[PDB]
Amino acid sequence: ASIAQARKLVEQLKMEANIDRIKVSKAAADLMAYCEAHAKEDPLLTPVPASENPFR
Amino acid sequence: DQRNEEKAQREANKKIEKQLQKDKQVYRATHRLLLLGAGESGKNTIVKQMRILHIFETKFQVDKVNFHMFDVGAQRDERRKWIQCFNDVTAIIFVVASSSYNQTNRLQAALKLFDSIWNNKWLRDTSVILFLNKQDLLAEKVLAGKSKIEDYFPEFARYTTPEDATPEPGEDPRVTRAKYFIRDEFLRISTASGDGRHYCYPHFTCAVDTENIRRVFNDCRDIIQRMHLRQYELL
Amino acid sequence: ELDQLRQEAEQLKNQIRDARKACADATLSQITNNIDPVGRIQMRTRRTLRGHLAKIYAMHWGTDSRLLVSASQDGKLIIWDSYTTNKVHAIPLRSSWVMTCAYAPSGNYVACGGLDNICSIYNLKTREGNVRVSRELAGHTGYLSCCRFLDDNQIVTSSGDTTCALWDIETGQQTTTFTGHTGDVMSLSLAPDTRLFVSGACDASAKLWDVREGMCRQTFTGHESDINAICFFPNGNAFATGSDDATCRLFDLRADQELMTYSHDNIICGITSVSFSKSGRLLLAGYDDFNCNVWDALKADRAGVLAGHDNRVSCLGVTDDGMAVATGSWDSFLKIWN
Amino acid sequence: TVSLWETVQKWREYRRQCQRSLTEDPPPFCNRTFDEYACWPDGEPGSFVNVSCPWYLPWASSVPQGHVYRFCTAEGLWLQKDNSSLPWRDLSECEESPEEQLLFLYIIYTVGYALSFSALVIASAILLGFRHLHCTRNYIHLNLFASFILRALSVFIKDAALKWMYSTAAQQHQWDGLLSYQDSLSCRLVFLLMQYCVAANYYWLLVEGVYLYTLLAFSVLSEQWIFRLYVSIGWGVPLLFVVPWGIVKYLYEDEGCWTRNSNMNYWLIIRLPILFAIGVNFLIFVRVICIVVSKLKANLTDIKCRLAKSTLTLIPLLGTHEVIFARFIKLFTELSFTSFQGLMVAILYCFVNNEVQLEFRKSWERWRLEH
Amino acid sequence: QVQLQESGGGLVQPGGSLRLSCAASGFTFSNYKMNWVRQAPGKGLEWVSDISQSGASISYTGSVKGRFTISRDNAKNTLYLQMNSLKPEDTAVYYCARCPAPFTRDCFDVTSTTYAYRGQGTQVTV
Ligand SMILES: CC(C)CCC[C@@H](C)[C@H]1CC[C@H]2[C@@H]3CC=C4C[C@@H](O)CC[C@]4(C)[C@H]3CC[C@]12C
Ligand SMILES: CC(C)CCC[C@@H](C)[C@H]1CC[C@H]2[C@@H]3CC=C4C[C@@H](O)CC[C@]4(C)[C@H]3CC[C@]12C
Ligand SMILES: CC(C)CCC[C@@H](C)[C@H]1CC[C@H]2[C@@H]3CC=C4C[C@@H](O)CC[C@]4(C)[C@H]3CC[C@]12C
Ligand SMILES: CC(C)CCC[C@@H](C)[C@H]1CC[C@H]2[C@@H]3CC=C4C[C@@H](O)CC[C@]4(C)[C@H]3CC[C@]12C
Ligand SMILES: CC(C)CCC[C@@H](C)[C@H]1CC[C@H]2[C@@H]3CC=C4C[C@@H](O)CC[C@]4(C)[C@H]3CC[C@]12C
Ligand SMILES: CC(C)CCC[C@@H](C)[C@H]1CC[C@H]2[C@@H]3CC=C4C[C@@H](O)CC[C@]4(C)[C@H]3CC[C@]12C
Ligand SMILES: *c1nc2cc(Cl)c(Cl)cc2nc1NC(C)(C)C
Repeated sequence: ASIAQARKLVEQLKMEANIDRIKVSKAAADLMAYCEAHAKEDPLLTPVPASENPFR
Repeated sequence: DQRNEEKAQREANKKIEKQLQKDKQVYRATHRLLLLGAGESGKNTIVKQMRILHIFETKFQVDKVNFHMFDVGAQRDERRKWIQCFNDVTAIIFVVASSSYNQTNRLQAALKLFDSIWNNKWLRDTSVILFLNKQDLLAEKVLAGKSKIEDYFPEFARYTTPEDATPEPGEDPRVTRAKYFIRDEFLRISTASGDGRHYCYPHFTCAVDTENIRRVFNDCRDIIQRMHLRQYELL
Repeated sequence: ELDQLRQEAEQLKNQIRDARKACADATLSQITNNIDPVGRIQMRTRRTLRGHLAKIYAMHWGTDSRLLVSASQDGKLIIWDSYTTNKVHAIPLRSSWVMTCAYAPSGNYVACGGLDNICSIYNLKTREGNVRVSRELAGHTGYLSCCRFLDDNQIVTSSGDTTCALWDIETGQQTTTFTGHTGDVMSLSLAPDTRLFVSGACDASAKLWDVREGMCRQTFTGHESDINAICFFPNGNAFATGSDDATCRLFDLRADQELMTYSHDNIICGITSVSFSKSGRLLLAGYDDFNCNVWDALKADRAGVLAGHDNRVSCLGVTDDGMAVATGSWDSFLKIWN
Repeated sequence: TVSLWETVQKWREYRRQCQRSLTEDPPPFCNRTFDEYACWPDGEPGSFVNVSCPWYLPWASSVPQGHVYRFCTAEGLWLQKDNSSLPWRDLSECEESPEEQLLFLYIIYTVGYALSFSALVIASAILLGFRHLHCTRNYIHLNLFASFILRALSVFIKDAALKWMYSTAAQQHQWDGLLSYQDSLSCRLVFLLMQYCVAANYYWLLVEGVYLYTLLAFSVLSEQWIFRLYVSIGWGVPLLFVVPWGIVKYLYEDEGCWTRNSNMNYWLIIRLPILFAIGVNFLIFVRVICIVVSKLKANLTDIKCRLAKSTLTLIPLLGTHEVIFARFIKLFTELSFTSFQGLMVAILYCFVNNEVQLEFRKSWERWRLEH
Repeated sequence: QVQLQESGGGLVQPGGSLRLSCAASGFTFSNYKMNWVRQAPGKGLEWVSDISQSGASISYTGSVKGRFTISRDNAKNTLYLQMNSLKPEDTAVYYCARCPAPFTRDCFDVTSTTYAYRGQGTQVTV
């Protein structure tokens, strides 16, 4: 009965455990790097002029 | 040219908006009813008689009024989420099997799911029509006295029948006690929270009862009427 | 053997938790303190798309960033033109309780799914212009909560069946079934590369699936209530979730845990829809308090508010150029903001 | 104020009397002169006429001590040093309780209409500027507000035009120059607009009642077609009985700017439909109160003090003030209630209404957060 | 991680007294409504007794009224159920459960067959 559920859950736990995790500091750096690099192409972060706003 | 294609868009949109008006005239005319219930609660027979005598979807029409009942079937038993789909629903039809046993306190299970419907902040304006089903099997059960509700509800013994009792011919006091006692166990939740927004309309039905389609129709008129009377703050 | 295998499960979970803390050498609250705020984002309603008859449950942009599809509980799958505010098609659905809808990235098809446990496919680019059913993808034993069109005749459907699925439309049979969620799977979001997708469920957990392999590549816990919406970060290496917990969490596929929590003490309402800005710095979130909050994705600060909906905001959507925000709500109005 | 009317009638009748008097008695000093607007009496030679100022103006009894002294010459009447032929005379000498009572009443009633008009255009602007309040009941409310506003401006006109005419005539002791406007079709047609504004107000109250009652009873109706039907009724059936009343006044009745309902049967043409509107509003009111008390009696402590608030909120909306009206205190209340019912409806359905208090709340806080 | 571990069950003779401790960890206990459910042998998950976040509103199932009593420690994130004067029907696996949404009076689907925020249960044999 639940033996199949238990074996599936434990194989999923070991499949999720054996992964190449990265430090949160590097992930934070990558997150702020993308947010800083693509800030220029965000027309809501920097308010786009209405002259090139098709929704005006 | 772009003016001509824009005018073609305007003409297609005009046709579509005419069709949407024609479709809304049907939408706000049909009444949406969510039909809940426990396992083999006898609600299937009520579906059948409301179907033929004039998830699963039922469109019927009583007194020229259209009703759509949505028996949630082939769905899981975690009603937490799809029940948010039922706010525009005029009435949540709650079916309780009053004599579900002769498995394990299906009545208290219905009381707690009922409490969770009223205290749900999205159903805080959707009224609940309450069908206490299997009033006939509870008759023979409690008048027999071999399977009691007193072992499940000691205040039943300390509960006296209300003066508003209207026993049917053949309804001995031992059954109209349990009949009205359970009803006030639900009204203890229906009155201790959310007054004036939603209302509970408990009824006593059975597989042989057929005017259940008018008891629900009368109380969905009551639901809409109270929704309007509170739109003008007349109530 | 059950108690000992539960012990094995708990110690392996503890191992994963300790490995996450060992990966926790800092936080965003410490590294991004030197990151300048985005200021006050005061966005105003540009267009008002009216015409739906019931609560608007779903909305999705076309690849042209012009055309939307909006699914509403009245039984309509309306195609809008946001530039000409014009309805192109008004698709009546067989089941009124449409809980999701998708616009094919090729533009050819449009999906819709709900309590009928069926994802209905309509063909937009038809020879006569009449949008007609191509397939009815039955096979889920639960309501269809979110369907996203994959490119090559594939569709990723999430159900209340607690099981996701990748369907091959031409045949009509799902090629893969993504299992592992214990609660109703509520929302999907295809990654930019459309090779992995993320699933939110009412177990407060999100699962990163490999659509090519069929395995849950990653399970993200940390939310406290039912995950109502999920959306990928623009780089496809992180995703944001919104739940009834009244908080948004930002998980990273590499950090394997939460990056930021977007909550406010005066916010007690569940988050129903999530979207991103082009930079991923602005976090669009629909709420139950009838307004959308634009959270600062790097500081958890409410950078702005998109208010003006008279009822619960159910679906958000950003234009492919990021030029506008469509917000459908339970007030039957789909508003375009900029 | 009250009416430059009957003093005009007075003038005319008066002239007819002493015209024949002077013709019957020709004086054999002073010679006969008819100034075309004033008949003098028959006196005696060798004596002088010393009489108070004429009686056709009610203010002659205000200060009866005022006197008329007109001396005579062989040439009769004065011609002045300037280019003027009007005889040298001073007659405003006797011009400055019912007066006070009616005055305070009318000013209080105009204050009521003014406050109702101001608050009601504010209320209409509120109903229009949120776009979430746009429903069909709020469209009926906006039409009812507009009809009340139309009747308010119409009463402003009806009292200012009379005021103006009275002012001019009395001011110059004139009484000529404005009867050419009273005998024109212009004030008659604007008076037809007045009766139409009144009738449209009563019938938009009727439409409000009909809408609420059918909302409670027959919920199967097409709100696109039924709203056009209700607008057509509220704005046209008042036309459908105001313009035949107009043509009846045109064909059958005399001058007087149609303000003299001397033949009350012809005014019944517009009286009876308004009474019908009031009766049906009353029937709908009693049916809705029966329904409300039925919903209260089916509920669970004291329904009286809540039914009191409900009934007091329902009276001005359907305009059931009139059921008793349809003699000072009688006209006082029949005026004050209809004057303040605009303010009462505006308050009760656009200020203390919970949905607009919510709308407003939202908008206010939104902009507050914005700034 | 919503963690609901429980202790204090076991074997007791009929008529005894027991106190089940529900040590919650991973979700802020004071934010969400808590209760006990139990699954007696016979395939029935039944709700037992409610207690609000603050502990002001407490209800009981009829078969356990006056003889069962619940407390809550929002500080230690623990819920207790003192089970006095036990009956042979009281043999059951008791699950300490919390309803899904915080700051809600509504309590959905705690008694569902596969609820997510329901404890691991402790067996109490009478
Ligand atoms: C803020 C805006 C929307 C409200 C405007 C209310 C205005 C229209 C109200 C306020 C005061 C009112 C005036 C004050 C009194 C008189 C004198 C009366 O013999 C004729 C009407 C007249 C001239 C009123 C006309 C309407 C009036 C001007
Ligand atoms: C004498 C003057 C002030 C009367 C003018 C009538 C105005 C105030 C009333 C009468 C009919 C009303 C309109 C009828 C219905 C609609 C359609 C709706 O989609 C927008 C509001 C709108 C357009 C209403 C706006 C206000 C309105 C135009
Ligand atoms: C003296 C002037 C200001 C009186 C104006 C009265 C106005 C406000 C009333 C009287 C007649 C009414 C119209 C009667 C008929 C129609 C046609 C219908 O399909 C739309 C509403 C519409 C267009 C009404 C709009 C409001 C209306 C124009
Ligand atoms: C003498 C008449 C004209 C004036 C009396 C006031 C009238 C208009 C109002 C005031 C209170 C109202 C009553 C209060 C409530 C009820 C009880 C209900 O079961 C029947 C209608 C009835 C009886 C209402 C009828 C109309 C009513 C009597
Ligand atoms: C007297 C004139 C000037 C104003 C009329 C007063 C009317 C509008 C008010 C004042 C007191 C009110 C009544 C007070 C309470 C009750 C008892 C309730 O069971 C029926 C309604 C009824 C009877 C109310 C009906 C309306 C009422 C009669
Ligand atoms: C001439 C005098 C009598 C006019 C008085 C107008 C008063 C009664 C009306 C007009 C504006 C109204 C306010 C409009 C907005 C709000 C904010 C809402 O959150 C509470 C009600 C409140 C505070 C209303 C109270 C009543 C109010 C102040
Ligand atoms: C409360 N009770 C009553 C009772 C009666 Cl008999 C009359 Cl006439 C009026 C009442 N009014 C109230 N409440 C107010 C309206 C707030 C004074």
